[PDB]
Amino acid sequence: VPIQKVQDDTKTLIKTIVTRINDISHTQSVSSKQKVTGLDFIPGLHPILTLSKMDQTLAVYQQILTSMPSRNVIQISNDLENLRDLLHVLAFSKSCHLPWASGLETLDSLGGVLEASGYSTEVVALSRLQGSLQDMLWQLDLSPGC
Amino acid sequence: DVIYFPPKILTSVGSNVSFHCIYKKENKIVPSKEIVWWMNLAEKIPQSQYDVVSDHVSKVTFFNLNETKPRGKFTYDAVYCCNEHECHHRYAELYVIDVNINISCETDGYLTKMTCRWSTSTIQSLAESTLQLRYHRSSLYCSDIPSIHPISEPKDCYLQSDGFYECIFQPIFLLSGYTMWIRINHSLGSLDSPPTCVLPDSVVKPLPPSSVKAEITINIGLLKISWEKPVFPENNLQFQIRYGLSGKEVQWKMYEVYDAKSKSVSLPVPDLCAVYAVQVRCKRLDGLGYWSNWSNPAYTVVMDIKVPMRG
Amino acid sequence: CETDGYLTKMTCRWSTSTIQSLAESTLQLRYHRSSLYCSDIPSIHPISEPKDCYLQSDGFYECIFQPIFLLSGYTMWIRINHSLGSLDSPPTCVLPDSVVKPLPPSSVKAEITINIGLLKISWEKPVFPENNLQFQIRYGLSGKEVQWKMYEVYDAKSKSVSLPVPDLCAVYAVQVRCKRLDGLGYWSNWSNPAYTVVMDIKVPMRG
Ligand SMILES: *[C@@H]1O[C@H](CO[C@@H]2O[C@@H](C)[C@@H](O)[C@@H](O)[C@@H]2O)[C@@H](O[C@@H]2O[C@H](CO)[C@@H](O[C@@H]3O[C@H](CO)[C@@H](O)[C@H](O)[C@@H]3O)[C@H](O)[C@H]2NC(C)=O)[C@H](O)[C@H]1NC(C)=O
Ligand SMILES: *[C@@H]1O[C@H](CO)[C@@H](O)[C@H](O)[C@H]1NC(C)=O
Ligand SMILES: *[C@@H]1O[C@H](CO)[C@@H](O)[C@H](O)[C@H]1NC(C)=O
Ligand SMILES: *[C@@H]1O[C@H](CO)[C@@H](O)[C@H](O)[C@H]1NC(C)=O
Ligand SMILES: *[C@@H]1O[C@H](CO)[C@@H](O)[C@H](O)[C@H]1NC(C)=O
Ligand SMILES: *[C@@H]1O[C@H](CO)[C@@H](O)[C@H](O)[C@H]1NC(C)=O
Repeated sequence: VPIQKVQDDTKTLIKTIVTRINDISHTQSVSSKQKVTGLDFIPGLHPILTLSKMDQTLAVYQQILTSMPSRNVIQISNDLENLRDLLHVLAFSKSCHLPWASGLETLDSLGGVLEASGYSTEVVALSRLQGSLQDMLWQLDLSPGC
Repeated sequence: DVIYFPPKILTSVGSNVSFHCIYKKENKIVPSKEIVWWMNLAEKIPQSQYDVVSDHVSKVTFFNLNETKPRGKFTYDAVYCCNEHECHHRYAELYVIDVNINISCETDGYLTKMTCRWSTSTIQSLAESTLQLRYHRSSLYCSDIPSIHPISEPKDCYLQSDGFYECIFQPIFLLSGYTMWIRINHSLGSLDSPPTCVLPDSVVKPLPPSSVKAEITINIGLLKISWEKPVFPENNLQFQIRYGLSGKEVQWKMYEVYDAKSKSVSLPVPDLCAVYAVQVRCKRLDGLGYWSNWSNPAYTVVMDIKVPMRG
Repeated sequence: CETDGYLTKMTCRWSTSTIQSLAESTLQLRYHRSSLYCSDIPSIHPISEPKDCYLQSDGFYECIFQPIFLLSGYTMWIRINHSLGSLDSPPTCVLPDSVVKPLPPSSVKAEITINIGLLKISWEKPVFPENNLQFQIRYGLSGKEVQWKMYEVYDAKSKSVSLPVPDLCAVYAVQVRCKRLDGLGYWSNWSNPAYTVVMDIKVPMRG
């Protein structure tokens, strides 16, 4: 498979996931830069540049979405898995090795937060994922290093 | 870090609700001057409703709340107490539902049954909540004066194929007051429907008249239609008779008599020799009641009326 | 198989139960999934997971995949499994991205340009897919039987086109459909027809 096909497929997948996120009835206008005291473990805010942090934040998003049994989150996780695989393929094409990131040790604090409140977690997670994917689309054009 | 009271609120549409909040940060209490409120984390509540009670607690009051949309699994709304920098994850739930469910029923011609119904499928603000009717029969007439009406007793009725919950009553009094309403219970509290009453005597729909007959008068040219007065009820009433030219599709026309004494009327027809169909409908003269169901179709026989003028 | 416009599921059927003659054999469907696109090289995967699924009145065994991986390769084959042995049908590659048929375009409005006497048709791109697409125009005089003369559009950012007609006053009717530009995909369905309104296009030429 030519590299250009993967390069365009990454953008198409990112746009599709962003459009899907922009369809949920909760996150039409909730802002992607809102600050919440308790919800600090959710990746976002500061931008990222390297592919290691890229896979890290994608893995944290996948794992935080896995806890939610909603119908429209399963498809987002399914697309995120393919996005991570395509990112690994691109990293291989960049002649640098990227290890399969494991479970983040800070995601176990979510047990109390999810029970205490779910609407805030839903809104913040979806908005931050959409913002991070917009940053994905903007940054991937420059083709940064591993 | 944030304590809310009251935590859960369940009111009706158009009610008037108040909330309070206490916010602490880095082991210090932010004064109530800097406290702002956010609704659904989407729009900011205007400062007009913001009021100050003390140096630590500030309260907000909503005016004329709307319905709440069903947003996925979640069915409630979130109200936040926020500093101008951050917002805590703890939110106060606010439930609201509609109570305007119509009710109406007719005193059957037998004067032995009184059945009516209440639907809730169109209403989406309620789910997993039991519903039950209440009624009361003490007054001879309703609408005398508004009353608190504390006394009530339950009832029972079942669901049909349609979502309109019909219920059947047992022997009623033709002249009595019947005030009924629906009730709401929920995990957070309970509510009730606005009261209303129906008078059985004024809501009687008469049975369709029988022995209807029509025949063109001989050597007259006037179409005379004969009927019979409905047996129940006994009040004075007006007759509407509907007729036209018999066929697969009939160009119907309308004529209406305001006298109960008359039991037959004559009217010339445009076509002298044609099949004709007539129908009879009944309603109360005073306007209180229901239109009756349509009588059986009635026809006639074509036969010569007068002498032909031209050979 | 075909993917709906919402890109949420994949549905397809196999067509051997009625057309073929040899009945009396239990049949099933096996699918295998790979993370990337399926390799161009041919091979049969030893590992498979059964996917039991039902039958339709037409005789076509319709059955669906509720969760779909958009960019992962799918290998499917039909297993005829007789009393004295078993056999496997030839495999195939199905990719969900190169299969989805888009939803019909929405908000089709047609009007006659004033002082120009031409016909202008506007359209809205469907929400999915996110790739560049191509459109097709059908129009004709309104009537019991309508004559269709078509035009092709090969642009992505063009949201409106203007084209000539021989008569002016007669009421027209337009319908649009979409299709992916590259070629891998299925044509959409015709949108709801749009109707025009007669208007004073130009001043009368002679008294
Ligand atoms: C909820 O609370 C209001 C109290 O008033 C409310 O708060 C004020 C700061 C204003 O923002 C009001 O607009 C707002 O409703 C209950 O009473 C309502 O008070 C207002 C006072 O302005 C009444 O308006 C008055 O009505 C006359 C005659 O129509 C007008 O000419 C004037 O403009 C005058 O202000 C209003 O009629 C009154 N009732 C309602 C239904 O708004 C309000 O009843 C209460 N809602 C409940 C209990 O359901
Ligand atoms: C309720 O909905 C109506 C409909 O637009 C709107 O005009 C009104 O402002 C709403 N009230 C509140 C409190 O949101
Ligand atoms: C339902 O209503 C009954 C009274 O009719 C009440 O006793 C019960 O607690 C209610 N169920 C709730 C509030 O869950
Ligand atoms: C009139 O029609 C209604 C509805 O069709 C029916 O319930 C009722 O029995 C009818 N009354 C008669 C036939 O007298
Ligand atoms: C095929 O039929 C045989 C009958 O002996 C059975 O053992 C086997 O499990 C079947 N395989 C299928 C249904 O895939
Ligand atoms: C177009 O019509 C066909 C009917 O054969 C239907 O199967 C298909 O789903 C339709 N297209 C869309 C996008 O719904």
